[PDB]
Formats: sequence, C-alpha cells, structure tokens
Amino acid sequence: VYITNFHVRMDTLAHVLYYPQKPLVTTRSMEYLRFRELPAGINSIVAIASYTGYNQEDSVIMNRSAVDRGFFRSVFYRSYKEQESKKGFDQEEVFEKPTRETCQGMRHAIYDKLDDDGLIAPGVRVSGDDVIIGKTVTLPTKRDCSTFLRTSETGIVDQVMVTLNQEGYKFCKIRVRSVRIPQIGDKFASRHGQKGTCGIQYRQEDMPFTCEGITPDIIINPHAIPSRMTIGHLIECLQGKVSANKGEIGDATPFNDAVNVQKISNLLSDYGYHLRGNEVLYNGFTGRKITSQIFIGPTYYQRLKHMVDDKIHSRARGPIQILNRQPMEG
Amino acid sequence: MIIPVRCFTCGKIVGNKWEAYLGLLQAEYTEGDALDALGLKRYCCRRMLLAHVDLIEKLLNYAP
Amino acid sequence: RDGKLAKPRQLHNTLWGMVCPAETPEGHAVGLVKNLALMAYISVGSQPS
Amino acid sequence: PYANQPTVRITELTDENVKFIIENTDLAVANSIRRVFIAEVPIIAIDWVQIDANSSVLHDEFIAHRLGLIPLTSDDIVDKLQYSRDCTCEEFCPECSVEFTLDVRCNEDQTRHVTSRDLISNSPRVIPVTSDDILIVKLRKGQELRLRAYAKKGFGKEHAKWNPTAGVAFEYDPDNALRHTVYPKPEEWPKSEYSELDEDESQAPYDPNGKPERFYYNVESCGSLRPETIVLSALSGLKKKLSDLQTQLSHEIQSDV
Amino acid sequence: GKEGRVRGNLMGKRVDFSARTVITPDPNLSIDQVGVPRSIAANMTFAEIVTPFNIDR
Amino acid sequence: NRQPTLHKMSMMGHRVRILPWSTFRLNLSVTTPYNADFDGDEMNLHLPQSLETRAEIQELAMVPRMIVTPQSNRPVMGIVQDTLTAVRKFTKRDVFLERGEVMNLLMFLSTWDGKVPQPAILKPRPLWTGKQIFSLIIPGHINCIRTHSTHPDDEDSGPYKHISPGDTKVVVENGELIMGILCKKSLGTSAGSLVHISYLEMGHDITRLFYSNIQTVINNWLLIEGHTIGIGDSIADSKTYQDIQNTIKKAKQDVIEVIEKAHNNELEPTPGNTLRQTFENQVNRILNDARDKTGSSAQKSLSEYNNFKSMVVSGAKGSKINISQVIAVVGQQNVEGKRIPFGFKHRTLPHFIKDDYGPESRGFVENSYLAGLTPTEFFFHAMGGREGLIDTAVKTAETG
Amino acid sequence: EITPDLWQEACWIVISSYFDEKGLVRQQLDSFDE
Amino acid sequence: MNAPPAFESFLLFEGEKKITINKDTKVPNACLFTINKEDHTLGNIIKSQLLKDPQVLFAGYKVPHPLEHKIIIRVQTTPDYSPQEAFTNAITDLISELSLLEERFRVAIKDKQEGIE
Amino acid sequence: MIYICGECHTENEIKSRDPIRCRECGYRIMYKKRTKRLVVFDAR
Ligand SMILES: [Mg+2]
Ligand SMILES: [Zn+2]
Ligand SMILES: [Zn+2]
Ligand SMILES: [Zn+2]
Repeated sequence: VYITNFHVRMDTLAHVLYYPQKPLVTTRSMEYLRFRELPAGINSIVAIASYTGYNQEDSVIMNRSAVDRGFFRSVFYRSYKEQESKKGFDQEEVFEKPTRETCQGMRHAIYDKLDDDGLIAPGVRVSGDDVIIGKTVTLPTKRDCSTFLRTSETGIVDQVMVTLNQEGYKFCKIRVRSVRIPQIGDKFASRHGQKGTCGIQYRQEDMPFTCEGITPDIIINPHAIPSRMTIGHLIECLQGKVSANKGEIGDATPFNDAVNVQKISNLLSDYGYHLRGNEVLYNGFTGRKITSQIFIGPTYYQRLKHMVDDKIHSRARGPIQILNRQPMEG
Repeated sequence: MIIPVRCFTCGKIVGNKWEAYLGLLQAEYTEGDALDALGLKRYCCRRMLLAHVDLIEKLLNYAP
Repeated sequence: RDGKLAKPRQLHNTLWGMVCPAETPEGHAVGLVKNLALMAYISVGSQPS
Repeated sequence: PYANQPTVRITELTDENVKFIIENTDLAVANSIRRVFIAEVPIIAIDWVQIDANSSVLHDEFIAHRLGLIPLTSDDIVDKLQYSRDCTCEEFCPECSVEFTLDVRCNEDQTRHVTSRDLISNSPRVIPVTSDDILIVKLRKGQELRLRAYAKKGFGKEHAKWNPTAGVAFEYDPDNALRHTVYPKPEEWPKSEYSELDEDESQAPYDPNGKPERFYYNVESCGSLRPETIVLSALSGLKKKLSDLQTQLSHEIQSDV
Repeated sequence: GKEGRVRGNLMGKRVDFSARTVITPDPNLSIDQVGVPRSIAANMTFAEIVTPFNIDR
Repeated sequence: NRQPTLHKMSMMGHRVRILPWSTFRLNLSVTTPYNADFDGDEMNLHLPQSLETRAEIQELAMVPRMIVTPQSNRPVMGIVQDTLTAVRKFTKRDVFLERGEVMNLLMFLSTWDGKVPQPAILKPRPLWTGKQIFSLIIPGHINCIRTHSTHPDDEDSGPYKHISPGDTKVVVENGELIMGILCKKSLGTSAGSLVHISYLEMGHDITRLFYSNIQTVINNWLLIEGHTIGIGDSIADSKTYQDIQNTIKKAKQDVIEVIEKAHNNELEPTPGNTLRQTFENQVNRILNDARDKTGSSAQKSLSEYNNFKSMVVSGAKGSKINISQVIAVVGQQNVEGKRIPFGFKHRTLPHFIKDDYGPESRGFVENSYLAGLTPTEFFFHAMGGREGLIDTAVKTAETG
Repeated sequence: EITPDLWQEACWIVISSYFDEKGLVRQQLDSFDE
Repeated sequence: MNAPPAFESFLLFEGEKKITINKDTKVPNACLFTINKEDHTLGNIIKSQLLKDPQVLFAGYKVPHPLEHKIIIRVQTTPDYSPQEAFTNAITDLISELSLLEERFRVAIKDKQEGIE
Repeated sequence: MIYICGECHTENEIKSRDPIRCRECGYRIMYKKRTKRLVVFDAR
C-alpha cells in the first residue's frame, strides 16, 4: 500500500495488496521511515528442499490452498483520460452515444453500455474491446470517434469523474478495477536478492507436512544458497521461528555483536525444537518419512510488479502499414 | 487492512481473535502470554496476530 | 552515461557516512546515480560578514 | 492375499478434536484416509454473491471473498442436498441451496462493526457458527451495505473454503526402530510425545524385519462438522469411490466380447 | 544508414507468426518438446492443403 | 531462441505440446545451450508456415541433432543442477532398495523391456542396488572409464588398483555400471563423457531417451531421499575455531615483524623491485599463504552428512573456496588488483592513525560470513564488490 | 553521571530526537524556503 | 481466461470413460489400466494391495503429468491368473477393509456416551 | 443523467450540454452515480 488516501487519487497504474503484514525480524532503523504503518509483504513459512523438480534454477513451488485464503492477493487500478476539444469550427467534438445510421466511421462493436452522455456508469463489467467513451466529430455529417479498451482487461468500471481542465474544456477520467490472483508466472523475491518465478501450485493434501500438520507456503531450491552466499537469509528464518514462539519481535540491527547464532539456537531448544531449525517432514503423496531433515521456518517475502498477464502477446497475419506494407501493431 | 478470517497455513479460524488480543495487551499481558491465553500453539497461527498491521482504522478518517 | 572510464564510477573512501555504499542501479548507469545516507545533511548557506 | 483387521482406539474426544490410534493396517491405507479428511468431505459454503449497495471502504470483490470463508453449520442436512449441477431445477431452488441476506446501515457517529450476526438465512438448519463473531467490515456514519447470497455444497478439491478441518496431525513409529529417517547426531533431537524410550536413550535398536503399524491421528475441526462425523463421513466417502469404480470396471471386461 | 531504407528495412524487419512470454521449468517433458498455452495456440495457424486422404478430418 | 543469439545453439527446433496455464514450459538440460534461467526471462518462437521449411527444420536443426558442438567437439547438454547431486548419492556403494520402490522406479523407464533383474542380495531378503538399477538406463552396449572428483592420485601406485576402497574409477563395461560414483566428470559436458560416447556410438535418437530417463527416474527417487541446506551445515566444532584463531594470530604477528624491520632500513630490494614493491610482495605472501591453511583446516573438519560438501563434490553448484569463506575467513579485499588505497591523506578511514600498514587497516577481513563483519570490513567488501560489478557491465557491449 | 554499558539504549534515544525534528526530506524543503 | 475451471479435475466429460484396458504385448500376462479423472489418493491405495497377493509379479502406478488428471497402472501375474482377476479381487478387499473399520470406529465413539472413566 | 457533487454529495440531474456545477455548493468536480443493472460475483 503506497499511500493511505489511495481512494481519491486517480493515478495510472496503481497496485495494492490485500493483507500487508509487518516483519517479524526488524531493524531498529525502520521505526523512523514508517515501515510498520505502510508495509509491503507477508510473512510466509518457507522450506528449503528439493521436492519434485519444479523449483529448480530459481523457481518456487507454492501452496495452492493458501492462495485460496487470501495469500498475496492484490488489486490493480488504471485510469484513462479524454478531453473534448474544438480544434476547428466544424471539427468540434462532443460526448454522445453514436447511432449507426447517422455516424459513419464506427466499427460494428456494441454501443449499448454507453449512456446518453456517452460515458459508462460505474459498476458494469467492461471486457476487452468494449467502447467506454463515445465521442463524435461533426463532418464539414457526423463522423464518430471513440475510445476502446486494450485487449484482455476484464475489469470493472470503478468510478467516473467529470470536470473542467486547466482551461474551459470539459474532460472526464475513468478508473478500471481488476483483481490479480497469484499464478504460475508471477515473480516473488525475498529480502536478500533472491528473485524467482512460480513453477507450480500444489494443494494442501500434497505438500509435505510436519508431525503436527504445518505445511509450507513456499518451497525453494537449496542450490540457490551455496553459490551466492546469502547467509543472512538463513538466520532470519531461524530468528523468526523464535519470535513466533516467544511472542516478541526480533532485532536484526547490523552491527549488534549481542546476537550470535549460539544465542539464538540455545533460545530455540527451550521450546522443544531442534536447535538448528531442522524438522522431520513426511511425504505428502505416500505418507512415508523423508530420509533427510528439512530446514523450515518463517520468512518475509514480497510480490514484485512483473506479472505474466502483461507480457504475453502473439501475432498471426495482423494489420500492416500503408506506405511500406510492413507488419504494424494495433 | 483487516484481520484475515483464516490462517494461511493451518486453516484455523483467526478472524474472531483480534479484539480479544488487544484487550489482553491492554491490561498487563506480554505478547507471549496473550497468545497462549487464546489457544494459539503452532507458530504458524501466532505469526497471524503477532505481525498484523490494522490499516482499516485509518481509512475510517476520511468522510464518505 | 556510457563512458568506460572507471574512476568516476568506483567507490571512493570519502563516501563514508554520506552516500550509501550498497545502493546503486545496474546496467549502463552503475555508480552514476547515488543515494545519500540516513543522517547526511546538506548545508544551505550564509553570509561571511 | 486378503485384507486386514484394523482396530481403532480413541484417546480424547472434545467438540473440536479427536485423538485416536489405528493398529494393524498398511501405511498406504492410513495415508489415503489422511487426504480424505481434507479434500473429499462435503460441506456447505457461500458461492454466489450479488451486491445492491456498497459504500464502504472495501471494494465489492473484497467483501464477496470474506463471505465465502465464513463456516456454516453443515451438521445433518448435507446428505439431503443435491449438487447444483445434478439437480433438475433451474439455477437455484431450496433443494440445492440456502439463501442468505445482509443489510446494514450506520447512522450514529460511533463506528459500527458488521459481524457475522447479520447473515440472516431462511433455513434454520444452516447458520454461521454462532449459538465470538467474525468481523466482515467496519462502517462510518453515512455508509451502508446490502446483498444476497446462496450457499451451495462441495468439497475441498474445488476450493479451500470447502474443507472442514484445521491442521490434521499424523505420525507413526515415534522411535527410529525402522530407520526410515537417519539422524546425523541422534542426541540433539527432542523425544516424541508418544515415545516409550528411557530418559537417557535416543533411538530404539534397529530391527530389519519390521513394518509400520499403529498410526496416530489428531483431527481438529473448524466448526462446521463435529470432529467425530468428519471421520465417519470420510470412511463412508472413500468406500463409495472404490465401490463405484468397480462398477465401471466390470462393465468394461464384460463388454470385452 | 541504420533506420534509413538500406540498413533498417532490407535485412532486419519485424515478422508475423511469432509469440513471446515467460519460461518456467518442467521436468516431465522430453528434451525436444516445448509447452505452449492455449491462448497462443488458438491464434497462430498453419495452412494445410486438402487431399482425399484428409478430407473428412 | 533467446534474447541474444551468440552461437547456432541459441536457435533450435522444438516440438509443440499444449498445457493449461500461460507460460512456455521447457526441460532443464536444454537451459545450458540457451544460457537461460527462470527468474523473469523471456523467449520467442516462430512457426514455419510452409512444408519445405518444416522438413528442413526437422532434418537440420532439431535439438537432439545438436548435442555435440563443432566449436570444441564436446557435448553442450549435460545433467544439471538438481539431478546431478542426486545421481551422485544414488550410485554410492551402499544404497539398497526394497521391492516396492524398485517397481515404482521401473514404472518411469520409457525403454524398459519388461523384465525385473535378479537382486544383488537374495537372502535374508531381496534388495536391489543403485548401480543395478542405473545399469538399465544406459543404452546399448557402450564402454567407458573415468574417475570421480575425489580420486586419490596415489591409488594407481599401490595395490587395490582395481578394487578402489573409496569406490572410484568408474567402469562401464558392456553397458552396465560395474563400479564407481557418477559426477560432473562422467555425466556433464566434457569430452569423453558418458553422453559423448553414447552419442558417438548409438546415434542421436537414443541419447534423447537417455537424458529423459535419467531425469525422471532420479527425480522420483529424490522425493524419497530428500535434500536440503541449513545452518547446521554452516558451522564447525570447538576444536577447529581454536586452530583458525591461532593461525590468524600468528600471521598477524609475522606481518608486524616485517613492518617493524622495514622501519629501520633493514630490507634489501630484489632485482627489478622497488622497496615498496618488495615490502608489499612479502606481506602479500604472508597474508595469502595464511588463509589457505585456514581453508584446509575448515575442509578437513567437514562431515559426510554435510550439505555443502554434497553440492561441491558432485559438481552441481559451488566451489571449495565458498566453504572456507563461509566457515573460516573471508580473506583480503583489493581494488584495481592492489591493496586498498589511501583514499584520505595517508589514511584509509578516519578511524586509523596515519601511515598504518597493518593487515586489518588495509582490507584484510578476518571474520566469516557466519560470524558477521565489522563496519570497516563491510566498507572494503563493498568496494571490492563494486569493481567486480562494473566489469561485467562493460564486457557485454564490448564483446557483442 | 557517566553512561557505562547502558549505551545500546542510549544511542537510539538521541537518534530518535534527530528524526522527530528534522525528518527525511528536510533536504528539499530548506533550499526552497531560501 | 487461460486458466481451467476447478471442476475439470474430478468431473468427467461427456465422451470420456473412466477406465480403459489395454494389453501389453512385450511380455505375457501383462495389462495396463488407465483410470481417468483420478490422482494419488486412489492410485496408491490399489498398488499396496496388489503386492500383498502372492500371485502378482509386478505392480506400479504413475501420474504422467501433474497438470493433467489421469493415472496409469500396470500389472503382471503368473500364467494361471488374469490381470483383470487380480485387479477386481484387490478392490473387493479394500471395501471389506473400510466397512469393517467403520463399524469398529462407530463403536469406539459410543463406547464413551457418558464415559468409561 | 444524475451526478453527485464532490464536496456536499447532493445529487443533481445535469442535462446534456450544460455547465458542470453543483447547487448549494458551487463546485466543479462531479462523480457519476453507480449503475442499476446488477452483476453477480463468486466467493471463489
Ligand atoms: Mg535470468
Ligand atoms: Zn495455522
Ligand atoms: Zn435449485
Ligand atoms: Zn456541491
């Protein structure tokens, strides 16, 4: 969440998380930059293991029936501007609902969602290629223009505003709302420079469990650690497991020299766990024990901005230019 | 913005324990003892309340 | 933004406590834009009278 | 070449969890019924929301989502409800649905909590679990909310709002008598709750001609079904899957001629 | 030169029948296969001549 | 193809298989030619429209036809990040499988004839071995002799040349693994490997099945065996720490004697060396040979269950210096190929006194990544990293 | 009157005094008023 | 919409059939069953029962792709037995095991109507 | 149709091709009123 009054601002391209959480392992210099009042992330339970090969070479497996309870769900807003203008005597524009027999330059798309004004009332479900603003130009009869959506939006019209710009030209703004559930292209990153996409999603009946039914939300590959040496990533998930059992919130100020690993481990063996984080996991498909012991604990992940709904595109005999007859966009 | 209704990992119902949690921290309890007086014993269900920031109380300041 | 001379890009000893040592972008603008540390304060000026 | 004679023995019984022990069975069967407590036990939940007026702080698809995860009392009338895709009615009928209704308006200056005490149904058998209160949204002076919802029937492979259980513990062989798992230093590991070892031992001695038996369970519940009818409805549901597959099979090797 | 008419549109040009998106691992595929989503596959085509061997299909 | 096309292996002909969600999906052993990785990467595909172009793509540039490269006459695709670590553990001398697990593994072989081999141990109860199951993946009847990456060079001298107590000297005779552990020297992309021989003798259509079978079988055993990395694998016993402290203290001692005997003009320059040059040369000698024995003291204290040694030995990921940097000593930083310079006037930071030439005052980081660094060492580490980060930014444009 | 080894809580009480007054963007606001 | 609906994982289509038989031609007395719209819950419960038969030589199962819903089971028996026999004899032994365990359970919960202690 | 002022929230029908101002408030930012055709969601 980027600002508290995000309801008023009609920004373009605003992302907002549903359920933000503050870290369980905090630096003391975060009380002064307000990271516990506008946080960005969620404490997830991470396990470092090789499970089925879908998390190799910087990927993550994630729990599917935790995504169904709100995990890392978010929303996505976007605004569009239109301004009626008198660039000429006859070349005057106006918001109105273009009718088929009078206006001429329209496509065959549907114009029923538009109201009498020429704008869509908020609440409807506007899909790809759906006209939203009807603007007709008078011909020296009436030659209509309009604004269409991009392709593959499937939004819902949030609110429509009508007012006057810097000078006396009526103009309107329209905001479109769309919900984004995490899927298997999205990019997730830790707090120590480990980015990675999502490989596959398993249900709860398939993830590996502990001897009291605690399945991990994310599974990452052990090969990511030894080459880049991020050992700060392996202590905040050990420190984090003490903070959830004791009830405090940990301290990770850099040059403290009062928090060893021997002082954290000796604190953990008091709550009845192994003193290095390891646990005995059962296999989810066959119920058998896993010969090795898996290192598991809570960590703080963030959801980056690069989603896969925005990067897929294809062309097969599309529109071409006019002068050089080379393929053109649309 | 608002307390989730279910822990993401277990599935145990948490959304009805936020007002009682503030009420126990109100008197003298430590966060470690208030969480035990509510019956949260797995460290996946204690992370839910221990690390929750309540943003809904600041969006009720803007007049509708 | 493309000159290959390293001496205006490398980290200098005198940046201790006034410019963050770790935060910088990659690509072609490595070490050209920089962020200042937490307590660093820039002066505003006065008259030598 | 035949089945076994498993024996059950219950240890605890509350209104929110059961502890029992299943002796003399195979590991594959003791696990296949651990995945059925989770996935394939039917239950009621909201699956169709329509909003008439929402002037609150959360958008429409936020409230439509916090409603589905509210658990409804599904004790006895889940066996009388058809699946809405099987029933011969139209989109909805009182034979495969239950209709709810919410309508709240804030007029005083003090803020208002919209709990689950406002979900008003028509069938007195299915109500939210109130006999505290789950919070849905808070309202300010001059805001309101009103909607209509239907509650279908399904299980936990559709969506994680239809599973009836919190964490389901399970474990066997509390001491490495079989060495299924291998400790590097067997002294640093805490002793299990079910162990029978001395205070100064780490593992039982290895025995090669062993086999896993005496599995330990602990099934909690979210509030819809009693913790002892989650189990009875699972065994009665798994049996009816094999019994239906045997029909399709004998129908195949009969039509082989 | 570059972006004129001799060095920008004679040998290097934009082409059709092509797609682009992210890649993710899959250990269940042979080393000579690739996985394509259904929205890309339902867009690109392949012209197939009609012969009395494939008229009905 | 992938974003920059450097060699002809960056553009190969695949085959379509349609799946539900919305990303391109491809195998892992092919990520080495494309030089790809799955952190927000992208790749393009083009669809041949005609039939002649389809036939020529099929008989010229399909990916099983481009396993060995003419650039260096060695394969370009080998077993990769996660399957290599497991293949090394699957072919140890002591890996015995029961009956149910052997059947479950055989279910994943695409070139299985349908017979179950006789176990290696018939009594007291039947148990198969790792090499006995791997011998079914190896195609045809090929022959090869390699070594494992821990072969003691003094083993071919004495007896036990053909016995190998450590189970080294891989021997594949008549198409079946007789002895030896498999690793990157015997399955990766080097000349004379197992995949290279299988390509030279059997052809291009059987090596494909070789790759696929290895991957599927080993993954479906790994979800029984499991693999991980923690902090128990990044810590040492009490004896090793004392040894490291002692050797560091003695090195920091010797440097002081060198310095204080150079302040009384008792040093003699060597031919072609300034006095500063010989001073810094011998202090660099003292510092460099010091961290090495700390590294060896860290190595020789590891355990067989350690998970760092398990990725270093099999050659999957890592090197033998990361172990010592995590456990023993980070070492000595340097910019422009020389010691940390005097950025202030006759100082490196305002916390030292002028013209201090000691080890800790000019970049020697004596902690480990597990014990954390002090501020002055954090800064010098940042400097070294920065120069190492700029060079890569230049290299791409230059070479392209 | 001296501060012995109560230092770890004393250094974070003068830093709090700094940011409570100055802030984080006093860089921009003071050169404009000038 | 590039994501499948959730009911495709268990709900059969119109043309599909749940089970299909094919005979393996590489070895005698081998068969290969292909159950549709199924997963590990049912796949694993069968294999463990077939191994308990002293007249079965092979038994295994695999889910060829985790993103599709289909399993495969292979069986091979002695020359005086039929794979279709060994398969159906396995199922009727599971049903005889579950229905028995349900009786012993319903007795144990009503064994403490008021309480034993 | 019907518009809502941005300050006093008093609905007022603005006729086509007419200046954009409130009444009783004199304000120049108007929000269009929510539609009346109904759309249904899923709790999923
Ligand atoms: Mg990359
Ligand atoms: Zn939980
Ligand atoms: Zn109905
Ligand atoms: Zn007004």
